[PDB]
Amino acid sequence: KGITEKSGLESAVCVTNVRSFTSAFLFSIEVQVTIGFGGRMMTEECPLAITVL
Amino acid sequence: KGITEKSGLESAVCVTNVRSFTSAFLFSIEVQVTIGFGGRMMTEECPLAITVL
Repeated sequence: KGITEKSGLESAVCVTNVRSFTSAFLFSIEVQVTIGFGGRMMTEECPLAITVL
Repeated sequence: KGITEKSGLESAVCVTNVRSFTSAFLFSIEVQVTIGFGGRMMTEECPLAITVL
């Protein structure tokens, strides 16, 4: 849905705005050091992600 | 882009919303004391920024 920008859909995703390993290794930074940049919320759905948090 | 007519998503620079030395200083305060203000985020476009982080 980003190859073609027509969708713009982020209603059904496990962990928003994580798209690559670079982003994952910047999100983990935002969660460990209590920075919390917050362009990447954790929606409530996938409980495995919540366990990992 | 402020001068021009079309925005073009600001072309997704190394670090969002840094326009001047004052903005960089504010961003540093945001990113160290763990304020994590969460308006001036950090993408992964350039890995040197991640190294600095």
